[PDB]
Amino acid sequence: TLNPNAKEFNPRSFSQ
Amino acid sequence: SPLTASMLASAPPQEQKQMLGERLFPLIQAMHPTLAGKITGMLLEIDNSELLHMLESPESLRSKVDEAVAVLQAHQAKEAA
Repeated sequence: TLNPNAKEFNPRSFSQ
Repeated sequence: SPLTASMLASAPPQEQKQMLGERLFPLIQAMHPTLAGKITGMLLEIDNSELLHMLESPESLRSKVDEAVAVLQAHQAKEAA
C-alpha cells in the first residue's frame, strides 16, 4: 500500500 | 516514442523506476499540479508491471492517484494537527 513518506520524484523537466 | 516493456528490460531496476516516473509524471501533474512530485514518488513504490498497466489504463491510473491523494491528505491532516 501507499506510504505518504515516500521519496519525492524529480522529473527531467516540468514542461513534461 | 512510447515506453515499452522491452525498453524497460534494457535497464537496471532503479533506472526502470525513473523511466516509469518520467512517463507518469506529466499525467499526474495534469491531475494535481501541486502534489505531483510527491504523488509520483508514492506510486513508484508499486511493482513495475503494475506501473506499466497504469500507464496503459487511464482509469487505473486515476483510481490510484485518487488513493494516493487521499492518503497524502489524511497524513497531512495528522501532521498539521
